[PDB]
Amino acid sequence: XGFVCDDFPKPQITVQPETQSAIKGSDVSFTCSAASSSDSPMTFAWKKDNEALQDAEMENYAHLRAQGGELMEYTTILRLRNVEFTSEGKYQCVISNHFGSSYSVKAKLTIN
Amino acid sequence: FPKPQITVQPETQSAIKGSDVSFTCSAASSSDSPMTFAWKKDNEALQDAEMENYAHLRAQGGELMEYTTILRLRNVEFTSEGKYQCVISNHFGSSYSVKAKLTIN
Ligand SMILES: [Cl-]
Ligand SMILES: [Cl-]
Ligand SMILES: [Cl-]
Ligand SMILES: [Cl-]
Repeated sequence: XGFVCDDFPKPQITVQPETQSAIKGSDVSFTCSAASSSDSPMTFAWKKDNEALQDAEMENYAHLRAQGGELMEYTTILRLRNVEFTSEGKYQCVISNHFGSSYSVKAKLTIN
Repeated sequence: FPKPQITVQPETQSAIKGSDVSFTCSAASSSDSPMTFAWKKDNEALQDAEMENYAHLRAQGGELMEYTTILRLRNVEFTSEGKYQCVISNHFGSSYSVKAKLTIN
């Protein structure tokens, strides 16, 4: 889709999470942004090594009808605090609404 | 946000020889400034590319400019295979889409 028919309701990832390194005990954040032409309930999920992070601390943002236009902008920030060697793995963001789910690139986290 | 912000990325596709193929890319700007839409194949400019460019200025009476560029490829040849990229720009800056691969069978 696009703006011609204002038909991109599925989330469109615009910012990918990035592969990072962190020291044990530090705080780590992963960010993923998306856009949509639909104002529909959104769901933000994060996974580590193909498994859901059920009690993940998140900071989710929705800018609906930005500047009075027809665009929706979203950002989800995964917050990892006091990271352990067990925090190491491939992190992935899943952004979805009832039109579809969009899967981010897998961002590797290395813990030293 | 005067520089264009890509909202829809072109998608990797497969097509049969002799068919028609289209790539689409959308962007938004808070600035109603002259817009340029360009498409490249394997980092090389497509100077005579057939395009359908759309500008929805002050959409719904708001202050947002919305744009879509459609690259049109007709009667694709095996030479049409490669990584396609969209560059959307105004005098504030250029935004580069992801590279979308086209496979020709
Ligand atoms: Cl990140
Ligand atoms: Cl496309
Ligand atoms: Cl290339
Ligand atoms: Cl710059």
